[PDB]
Amino acid sequence: ASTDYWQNWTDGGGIVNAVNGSGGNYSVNWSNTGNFVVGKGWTTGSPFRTINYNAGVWAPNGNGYLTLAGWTRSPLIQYYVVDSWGTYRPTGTYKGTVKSDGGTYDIYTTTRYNAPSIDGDRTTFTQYWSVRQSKRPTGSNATITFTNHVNAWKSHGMNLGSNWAYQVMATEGYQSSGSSNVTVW
Ligand SMILES: O[C@@H]1[C@@H](O)[C@H](O[C@@H]2CO[C@@H](O[C@@H]3CO[C@@H](O)[C@H](O)[C@H]3O)[C@H](O)[C@H]2O)OC[C@H]1O
Ligand SMILES: O[C@@H]1[C@@H](O)[C@H](O[C@@H]2CO[C@@H](O[C@@H]3CO[C@@H](O)[C@H](O)[C@H]3O)[C@H](O)[C@H]2O)OC[C@H]1O
Ligand SMILES: [Zn+2]
Repeated sequence: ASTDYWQNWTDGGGIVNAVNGSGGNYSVNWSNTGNFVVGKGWTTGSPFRTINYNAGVWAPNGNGYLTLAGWTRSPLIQYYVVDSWGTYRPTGTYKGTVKSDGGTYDIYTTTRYNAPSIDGDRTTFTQYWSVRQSKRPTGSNATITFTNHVNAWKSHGMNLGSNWAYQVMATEGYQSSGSSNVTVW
């Protein structure tokens, strides 16, 4: 299935100029921001989906992630598969590693308290991460075989919720400027 979801959230800090391009294409140009998440993908995430993308521009200046990003409810979990980043490589409680799509990823968990989620301004949730041990080259067609992540996570006690929300290939930033241009299919 083609992408059917456009994610465009900013906490309102700085400038986040997001363009919803044709098909699965988007771009972001941002300046001195708070937190934001922009991307294209699917209204309902699947654990069996292979996400394809091509990041024609990946130019964070400061903290930004180029990442699969999604949520589940029941329970409320946010998840990431981080392929590249800027000045900050996100880490947490180390769980193990997983190999997928030509890369090796570290597996981490973190928890957020009284923080914004898909359920409100001030909620508590767990975050599951696969973070690539080195930045993935950008500019060619790339794949995230998400089932590999889901399976590794499960084997390390990290179960996703039963009610799947959005699933996008995102540009996320915090306290940064930058430019990205990504197509997703
Ligand atoms: O940032 C932009 C890039 O994302 C863009 O890359 C192209 C993205 O689409 C790719 O085409 C897909 C190939 O596989 C098929 O199954 C899909 O249906 C196609 O959408 C194409 O190969 C990439 O070149 O290039 C322009 C950049 O600005
Ligand atoms: O459409 C917008 C919604 O998607 C938005 O919902 C969520 C708001 O909180 C965001 O959560 C943060 C994501 O980035 C992480 O680093 C932080 O730890 C999270 O707090 C979430 O991604 C959004 O989907 O609400 C506003 C709507 O306009
Ligand atoms: Zn393992």
